[PDB]
Amino acid sequence: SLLSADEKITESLRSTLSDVLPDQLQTYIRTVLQFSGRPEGANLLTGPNTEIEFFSQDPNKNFPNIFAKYSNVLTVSSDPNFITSEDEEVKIIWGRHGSDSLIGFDPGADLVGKRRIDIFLGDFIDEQFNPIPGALNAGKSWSDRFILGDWQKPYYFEDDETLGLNQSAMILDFNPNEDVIQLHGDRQDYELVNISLGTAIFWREKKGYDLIGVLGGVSDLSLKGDYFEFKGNTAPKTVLKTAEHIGTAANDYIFSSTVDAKGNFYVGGGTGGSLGGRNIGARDAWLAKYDSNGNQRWSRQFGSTGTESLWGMASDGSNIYVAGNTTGQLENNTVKGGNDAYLAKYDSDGNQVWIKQNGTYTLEESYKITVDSSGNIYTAGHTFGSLGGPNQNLEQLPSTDGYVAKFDSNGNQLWVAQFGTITLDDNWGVAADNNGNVFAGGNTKGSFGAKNTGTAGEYDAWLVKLNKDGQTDWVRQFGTPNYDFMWDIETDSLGDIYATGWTLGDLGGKNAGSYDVWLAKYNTNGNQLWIKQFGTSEDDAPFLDGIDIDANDNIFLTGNTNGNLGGANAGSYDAWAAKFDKDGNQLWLKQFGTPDYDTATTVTAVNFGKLYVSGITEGSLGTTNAGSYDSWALKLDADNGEIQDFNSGFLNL
Ligand SMILES: [Ca+2]
Ligand SMILES: [Ca+2]
Ligand SMILES: [Ca+2]
Ligand SMILES: [Ca+2]
Ligand SMILES: [Ca+2]
Ligand SMILES: [Ca+2]
Ligand SMILES: [Ca+2]
Ligand SMILES: [Ca+2]
Ligand SMILES: [Ca+2]
Ligand SMILES: [Ca+2]
Ligand SMILES: [Ca+2]
Ligand SMILES: [Ca+2]
Ligand SMILES: [Cl-]
Ligand SMILES: [Mg+2]
Ligand SMILES: [Mg+2]
Ligand SMILES: [Mg+2]
Repeated sequence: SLLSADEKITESLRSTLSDVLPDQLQTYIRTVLQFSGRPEGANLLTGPNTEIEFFSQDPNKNFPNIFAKYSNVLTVSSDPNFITSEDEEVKIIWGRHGSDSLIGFDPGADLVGKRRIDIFLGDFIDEQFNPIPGALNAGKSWSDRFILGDWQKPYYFEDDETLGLNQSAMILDFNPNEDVIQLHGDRQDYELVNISLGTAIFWREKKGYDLIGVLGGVSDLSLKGDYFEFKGNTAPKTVLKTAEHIGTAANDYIFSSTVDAKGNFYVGGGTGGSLGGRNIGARDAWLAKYDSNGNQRWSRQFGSTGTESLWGMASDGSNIYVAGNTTGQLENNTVKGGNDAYLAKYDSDGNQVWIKQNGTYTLEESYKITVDSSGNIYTAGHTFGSLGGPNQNLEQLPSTDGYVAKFDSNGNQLWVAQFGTITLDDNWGVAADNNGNVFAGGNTKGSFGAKNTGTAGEYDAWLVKLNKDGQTDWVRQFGTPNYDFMWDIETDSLGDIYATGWTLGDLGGKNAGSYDVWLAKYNTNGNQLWIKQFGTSEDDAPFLDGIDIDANDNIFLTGNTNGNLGGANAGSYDAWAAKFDKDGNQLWLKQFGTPDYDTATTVTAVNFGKLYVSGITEGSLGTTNAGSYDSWALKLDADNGEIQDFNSGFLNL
């Protein structure tokens, strides 16, 4: 019975949120909500006001650690929630800028009897809480999609004789004029109820009710509004049966790929399921090997009871080096505090050779890896601590510096370099040349290699060249007064460095609309050679492992678009890929996907062989979707981007 729903919902949410969230974080979040135009959630956090320990060296009090533990804070890009993991009862999922596809509940995880509240902020952008008059993006917002169910099941659904208050979403900034709430089934499956907090969305069990989500600060909605998207009960019809499909009932992601000297193709990423092995807990890292004819040779899965992913992989020709982050303690390792980075080595037969976990007392992220021609390995990432040297911002607001770490083939650390500004510097790229140097790239809110022309700390792209000993040879910075965002970098055979990303401004040319793609080239002496910019009127961007360069110095880019970039858009975002020559001429541009959300995440070219583009989807790409996100790999003709079947006349003279 919906009688006294208002009181029961408030008491249940308040009880769970105030039990789970540390008082430090409750204090911080109350201040955020009060500063914004959506204060409804603040009364649900009843812990005492507590000093926020922004710079504590105790990993249990360090506030970046605490905030990261209970949050998925995404990027300025239009993001899928590429970091979601079932490792806490309560999560704050924060999209920031861009048209974000926000999910927090894994329908394939065993969550029976578990308290689960996901607090969603679709935008709540930096400009709102760092108010600077005239900031280019002040007052801007985007269409965010809040995923509260899909074709398979409603999310947060306990299906018992209670009101189902133990699991629920709580969306705090839903704007019915722009955002979308995605739901399982059809409108007859739901009843909306006006409550003090706003709106309660109940699933009708036809004998009872179950709370799916609360919408703070919005009332008098209609289930007939176009801001609700209903997904039915049947899996999407399959397209692109030429693709290799990888998926479980849980969220499965390919985030990276590589090839070895024999032409075997590797992919890897994170999974909430049992993909390469039995799930250890929450998200695990995984990888898999295919021969050049498309037959899978093996799959492996590793990690901890906490959360980890493979974010990057690279080969020395035979072995497969993999890098990422963990919230736990990996095998034969010790935790440094909070989240750490790791590097691991797999041999060609799938044997895990070693794992090296490292970091500081506070938050590390690591998304990138490269292997040089001598077989040494470099990882890159960012840290709130003092990993390669003192953080630029020590205790007097905490922020990241970039780092690069160099290892030998046995995992011995040869050096670690750390660099940046007093404010945010994130790494999104690492690449060795053939002469002992290594490049790194990423984003900064500051003036690292140049004066930032943004008036409100908007991101610029940066590049650093390090020598064989980890000393900087130069720092470069480029951008517009708006946000410019780098995703990946790579070198060519001459040692020149290329970077790819997106921009909201006019970086290489006039912006066609929304996000556009760019490709920039610098020479080894730090001279900017050119920047190409291209796109549609809609949202176009590379994503994650967005560039690769083959032995002919052809450049390949990949990412997502919700426009008609390479062809007619199939629906939502699609994947795209493109090929360039070393002088920036675009050789071809292709687009592919399903009617549902798709994005490429990685591209690897085989020298004189096939091109592989891989990624993730909410649709049925390759075969029927098994649950939430599945992943895919496409084998392309590198000369024209045409898709080949993934699985594949002699004269005696
Ligand atoms: Ca975003
Ligand atoms: Ca957003
Ligand atoms: Ca929004
Ligand atoms: Ca529920
Ligand atoms: Ca795990
Ligand atoms: Ca750490
Ligand atoms: Ca910094
Ligand atoms: Ca900029
Ligand atoms: Ca565009
Ligand atoms: Ca790459
Ligand atoms: Ca699509
Ligand atoms: Ca799946
Ligand atoms: Cl970001
Ligand atoms: Mg019920
Ligand atoms: Mg098969
Ligand atoms: Mg390569």
